[PDB]
Amino acid sequence: DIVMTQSSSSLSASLGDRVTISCRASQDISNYLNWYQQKPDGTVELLIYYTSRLQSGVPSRFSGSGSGSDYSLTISNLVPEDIATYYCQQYSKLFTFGSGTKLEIKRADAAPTVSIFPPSSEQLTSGGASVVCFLNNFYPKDINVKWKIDGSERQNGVLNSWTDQDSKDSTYSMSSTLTLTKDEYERHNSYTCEATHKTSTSPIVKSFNR
Amino acid sequence: AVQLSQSGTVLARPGASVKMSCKASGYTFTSYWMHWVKQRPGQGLEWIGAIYPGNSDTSYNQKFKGKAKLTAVTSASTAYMELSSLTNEDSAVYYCTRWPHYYGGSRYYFDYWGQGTTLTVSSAKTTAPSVYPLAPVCGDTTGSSVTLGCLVKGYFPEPVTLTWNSGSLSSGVHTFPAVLQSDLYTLSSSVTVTSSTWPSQSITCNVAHPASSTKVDKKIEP
Repeated sequence: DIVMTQSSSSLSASLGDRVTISCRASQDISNYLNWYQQKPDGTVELLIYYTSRLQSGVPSRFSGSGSGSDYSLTISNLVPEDIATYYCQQYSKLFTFGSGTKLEIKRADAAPTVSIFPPSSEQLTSGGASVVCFLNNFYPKDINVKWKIDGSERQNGVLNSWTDQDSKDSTYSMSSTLTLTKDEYERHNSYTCEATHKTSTSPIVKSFNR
Repeated sequence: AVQLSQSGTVLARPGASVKMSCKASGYTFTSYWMHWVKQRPGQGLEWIGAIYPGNSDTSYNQKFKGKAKLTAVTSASTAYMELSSLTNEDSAVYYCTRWPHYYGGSRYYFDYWGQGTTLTVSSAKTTAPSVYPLAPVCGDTTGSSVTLGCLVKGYFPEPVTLTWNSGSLSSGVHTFPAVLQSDLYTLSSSVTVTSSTWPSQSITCNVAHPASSTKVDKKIEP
């Protein structure tokens, strides 16, 4: 079946910029291509239809273009509310949605503020030991965290979670948790989480000992 | 005007089967096609299929034949989709949208969508979360501020409401998306205040898990 592909996986722009999102079909779809917007809340909206027709009630900031197999969405000037994920849709032969492309706002570079936390006494009594490490308010979104126990790197038992770009300061934040058994945690003394980010060649080191 | 209301969050065990609805209103239910689209966590939109309430015609995305079954009830202006042989790959958000019947022109699209019905396929049973305070250690300070934390572990299903100091401390807060850990959800949250305010002024974590009517308050102690 016809496959839609939006090379644009994640796009970063500035307010007032003119942004263009691409979409490509496996074959000529004869302009039967619509564009949708999905806000962070999950709401889905119709922007353009029949390649270039602007839907009623949609800001004239949006427009579509293209023909054959290549199509694209353009925004005259970017505003805060346009920060969302955009999908294209072909309807020449059944229905197919593009892979999707998300927009994010540019801001000044920021090194992550790192903090590390030892297992609570409450969890320890339960036979469990979780070590937490926060990497807050950084930029860009690309970041790498590494855990070390008594100087030895450890991959297993590490779970991470990432927040979406902040709607106020446009930064990103990450949380990394190292879960071990109470016994394992009590075998070693020092626990370290290191953060690797664009803002510096040397990693940000946070550690503690028992 | 044109309204599309979908059923609420559904929880199901693997192998089982479920049936969710989409209630349309504000237009001739039998004049449009009712389509269903799927979207997994952090994934894109995937077309499932559609049905014409008028005569009952249906078109499916080959991939879903044998997994999804579309139906409708003109008398109740409601669309139904049934998913069978549920698996983990079936956990996602499902949307319903409409598409016009051909009558010339070029106005063919998915102009209206439902809010989406979340489906979670799991074998886990209702489980109240454990709440652990995260007290800071030398180095957890930056600028003139200190960072505190709260760890919510081993609960099911989502969601949990986490606030700081009953809701009065909302700025400088970072509550992260829950992740799986042995079929049970684990979640984290940090709060950053002026180093002078702590611990002279207590900081407390508040967790609420509706599913188990659980409420836990964990005061962070040095």
